[PDB]
Amino acid sequence: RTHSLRYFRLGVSDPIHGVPEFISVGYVDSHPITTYDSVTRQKEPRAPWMAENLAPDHWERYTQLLRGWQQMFKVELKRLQRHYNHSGSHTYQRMIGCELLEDGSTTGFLQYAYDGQDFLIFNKDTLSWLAVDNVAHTIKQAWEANQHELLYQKNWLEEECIAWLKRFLEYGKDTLQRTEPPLVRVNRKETFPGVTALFCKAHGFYPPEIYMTWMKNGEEIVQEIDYGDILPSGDGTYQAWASIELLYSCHVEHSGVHMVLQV
Amino acid sequence: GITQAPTSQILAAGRRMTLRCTQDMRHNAMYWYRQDLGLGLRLIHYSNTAGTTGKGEVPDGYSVSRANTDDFPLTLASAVPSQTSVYFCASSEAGGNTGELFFGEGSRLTVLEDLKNVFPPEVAVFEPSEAEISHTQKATLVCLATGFYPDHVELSWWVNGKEVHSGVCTDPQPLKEQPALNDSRYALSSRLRVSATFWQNPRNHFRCQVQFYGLSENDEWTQDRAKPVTQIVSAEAWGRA
Amino acid sequence: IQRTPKIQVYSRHPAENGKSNFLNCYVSGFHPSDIEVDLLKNGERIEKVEHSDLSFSKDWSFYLLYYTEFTPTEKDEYACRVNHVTLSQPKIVKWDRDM
Amino acid sequence: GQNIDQPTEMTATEGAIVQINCTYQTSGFNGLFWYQQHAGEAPTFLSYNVLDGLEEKGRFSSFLSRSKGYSYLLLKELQMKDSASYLCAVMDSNYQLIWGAGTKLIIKPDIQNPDPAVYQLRDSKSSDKSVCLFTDFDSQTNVSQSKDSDVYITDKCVLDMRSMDFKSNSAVAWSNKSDFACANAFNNSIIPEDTFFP
Repeated sequence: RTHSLRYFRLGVSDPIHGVPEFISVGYVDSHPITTYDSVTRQKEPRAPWMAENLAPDHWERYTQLLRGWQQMFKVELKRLQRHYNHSGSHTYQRMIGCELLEDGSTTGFLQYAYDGQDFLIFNKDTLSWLAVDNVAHTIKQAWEANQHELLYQKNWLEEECIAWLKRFLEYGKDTLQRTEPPLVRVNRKETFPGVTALFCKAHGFYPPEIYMTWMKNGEEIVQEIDYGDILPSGDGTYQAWASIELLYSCHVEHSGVHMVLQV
Repeated sequence: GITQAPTSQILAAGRRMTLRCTQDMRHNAMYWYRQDLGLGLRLIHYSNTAGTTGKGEVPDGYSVSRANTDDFPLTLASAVPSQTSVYFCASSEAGGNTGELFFGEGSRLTVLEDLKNVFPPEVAVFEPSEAEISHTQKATLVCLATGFYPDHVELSWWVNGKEVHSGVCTDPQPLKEQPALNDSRYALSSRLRVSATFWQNPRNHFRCQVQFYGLSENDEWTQDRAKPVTQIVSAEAWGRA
Repeated sequence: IQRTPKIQVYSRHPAENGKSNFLNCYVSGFHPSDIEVDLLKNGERIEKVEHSDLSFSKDWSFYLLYYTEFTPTEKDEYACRVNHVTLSQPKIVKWDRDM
Repeated sequence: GQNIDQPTEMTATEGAIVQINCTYQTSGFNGLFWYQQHAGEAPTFLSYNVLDGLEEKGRFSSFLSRSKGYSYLLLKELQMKDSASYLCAVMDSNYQLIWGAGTKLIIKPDIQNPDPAVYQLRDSKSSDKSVCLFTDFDSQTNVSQSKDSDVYITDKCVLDMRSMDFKSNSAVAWSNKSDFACANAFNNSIIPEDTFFP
């Protein structure tokens, strides 16, 4: 199926007494794999299959790198605030990563945000930065003048990131590549007099990606469907639902298996 | 941009030594390497930013600190002869990306159990062969620097009180006067070639200058022969007809 | 632009009075990152509560899961109390007993 | 483990072209650097490659093939000043540099008018000291090392008399042995037949 690896950074200027100034967390798919912040000042594993398969040297090396990245992030956020003439607490964020799709193709992405909004977005295919405004445009011109760094980022997204992901996928395969099929039921109830709500509910499934819809016999999708979020149930599995009201049938697809419930 | 000090030092085994390194380019990452014959640069310690340091490939016997962005001192608490090496400090705007390294000069350190094998060179100048002059209308002078230890000298030529570079070739490395000995002393040769007529002008003064890097004045000396301090040793010749 | 937290309260398994279960509070889509979450039973704070580390979404917002083991009854009311800079006072979100 | 390999030494002729190879075996790859280091000097940055291709900077080009795991540094129109060591360095999966042991590039001058000879020089100051100068031979001549531990032979050295556009090879030999003469001095070397002995 589709898998992804990504690393986030978050920088907060003038943080409250409890909030750290800098946090970095990595993910494989929906699973945290690594964590670092300005208080621990240590990069640590966040999944046992990460801890068990990477030697201490890995954590020690990336700890040193993160301590450097933390300082840069603080300085970059200060410069951004100055450009915008902003005072008080603001945020700066980075996301880098890649996906390996089932069909074999890959994606890579590298993006920055300021105060939780898109700021700069890297296009690895064109080797250029998209800027949302003139401040980002200022930063863009600096970065685009550095040809080697752009090439390095492209190479990391397309080759290194993908190799890390495959490696991590193998480490956590018993978790990441398992399948737990959904438990699906359809509930019926007259709500407001004259209107019967139909809920198609799924739970107990992994991976979280699931497709759910309602169809009217025979096969036409209709029409004002309400979708429930895919939510973690706490035991590593997920739950979700879709509802309509009024021959209907709920259709569920999960991990290559299709399910139909006639109402 | 980036500077190292001292660039030469001889040290008795067991003594404490600190190599200084400063850069004013506001680089966040700094590195200490040792370079040894036959090997690639080997990282000793590094620092990606102020307030942290990390161990390289050969950290034992060395330590570092990084309180400040500008400085990255390398300390040998108790130096050992195998820490005889050339030490290079380098910086980079950021660690781990495409930004290149900028290297200091850097520092030749010799660690000896016994300072008594330290010897300044003797220097002599050998006048052009009249057979060469006759055969080629050119005149080659030869400078020999001999008997020195360790092997750190800098040879230059001075004509009429000004350094010259044209017509000069100096051996890149000294040779061992006693090839089988671990502590062989060294010899170095150089040549300065001029036109016959220039050599034949008796008012032309030729000087071979050899800078020796030896003991400092904190180093202890008790022997009879003169303390083998850092010094210049020269020999000279005048043009003849 | 600050984004107030979406707050969803739900059991791990379909709920039934008198059957052991887990009460979840999923707090998501908020920005900036500072946030306070508590699970309540009849308006009083529950002390044995698990929670995930702060998590990052691709749309730059953040999310968190709080949970505790519980046995639902008809009498007991459960809820999730959240505070965030977008809120003047802490928001108390009641568990629907449904599902 | 991880490995970066480059030849110890290369020799090419002035005016010509040389290609210095660097092959690498690493877990991952984040780029390859070339540095130049003149003898007794600090290394200086020349080039960086991370994607496939050839990048030109003056007479120097640096090539990378990621699938074949090698780079080369290409020097065109060689000059004597290009004599130096060239260091290859690869950034691995954890962004650490792994350094090759370096390639010493030796460059043979083009000798227009060879006039091989062995001259005797005497000390300007006293005292029966004498040095032997083997000079003006063509660059294909190699100077072999001394067989006697009290006899010293220098490697060949190229001097450049700039104003006269004249370069020449030479090597020096000396000794304090009683039987040392300049006629024997370079006996362990294959010296040209027409070498002039005064």
